[PDB]
Amino acid sequence: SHMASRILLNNGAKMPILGLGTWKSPPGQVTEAVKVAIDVGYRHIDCAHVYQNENEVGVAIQEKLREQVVKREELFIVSKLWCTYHEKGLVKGACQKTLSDLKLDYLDLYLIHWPTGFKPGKEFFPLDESGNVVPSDTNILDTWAAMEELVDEGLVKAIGISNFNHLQVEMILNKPGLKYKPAVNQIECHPYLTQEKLIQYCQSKGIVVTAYSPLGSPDRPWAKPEDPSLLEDPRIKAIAAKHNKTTAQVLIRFPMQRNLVVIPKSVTPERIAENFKVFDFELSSQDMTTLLSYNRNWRVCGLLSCTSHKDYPFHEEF
Ligand SMILES: NC(=O)c1ccc[n+]([C@@H]2O[C@H](COP(=O)([O-])OP(=O)(O)OC[C@H]3O[C@@H](n4cnc5c(N)ncnc54)[C@H](OP(=O)(O)O)[C@@H]3O)[C@@H](O)[C@H]2O)c1
Repeated sequence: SHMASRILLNNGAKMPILGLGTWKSPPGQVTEAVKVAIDVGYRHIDCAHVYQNENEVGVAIQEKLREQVVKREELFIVSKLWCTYHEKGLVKGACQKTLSDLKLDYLDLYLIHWPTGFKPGKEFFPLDESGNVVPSDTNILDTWAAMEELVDEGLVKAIGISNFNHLQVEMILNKPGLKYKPAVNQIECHPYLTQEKLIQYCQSKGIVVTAYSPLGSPDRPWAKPEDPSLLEDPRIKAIAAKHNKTTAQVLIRFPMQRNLVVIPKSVTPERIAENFKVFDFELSSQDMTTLLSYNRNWRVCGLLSCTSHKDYPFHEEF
């Protein structure tokens, strides 16, 4: 369908363009979700410590390696450093906890989950008595140097960023003494948040973009009935019908044809399989431009408790 399965990163490794998301996947369902995903062809799993389910994801990965369904070199496992671990002295241990939970001896890609650092401690969103999230004084550049050390210690094959705006990406690219460029910027992207400006910037610098919440995250905890719904949008349903595909399949193919990686989440076996069957059809340029036209700058993930943080990413236009 004029679509290779992997994209070349600026560390020389290849990354599968379709992966399985795991945010909100219940711990009692995610082991089977990941097992099914690997069985039906997925080779990329998107994880994070803050999702609280890496142990269970790891059970699935380990079982499929033990069964010899896949080899480790064929898998591309991604995780993310949470905001309460941006300190120099905490990054390695945070990575190692993720490795130990996923039962891996390296990650293919490790991302700074958000540009905002928070006060270390047990709470993922540490609060002051008035409800503000308590920042860390550690900046993007020192956290990046700590990520570079993980490459040099063999814990991770690639490092990258997530939810960084273009000026924050530029700050790393301009970092004095930069050793490794970010390989990936993982950002929200779908027809209601099309991200043309940030995508063009990242791609022009050789940074691969991964699109998260490609279906509009209908299970996001803060969903409201009046919010727009990609899966129910009749205009998108019409494009899907024309191609004899589901709306979800169109929503997954869309970023693929923009040279993006995409990570739809499901714990439903039939949908996991459905969502992978997107290498057998092509959207026209006209379809692509039509889908782009639906942009309304609508965000699933606004990190709304952190809008005063000095490194909050979404005040900038892009
Ligand atoms: N870097 C970040 O800050 C960040 C932020 C958000 C997301 N992410 C990553 O991106 C992943 C994907 O985003 P997301 O979880 O927000 O949402 P999403 O992938 O846009 O949507 C997931 C929802 O769609 C449903 N669904 C999946 N396939 C479907 C299909 N074929 N037909 C109908 N409904 C379908 C799922 O239901 P069932 O599971 O019940 O089948 C679930 O409710 C996350 O899981 C996470 O890995 C990263």
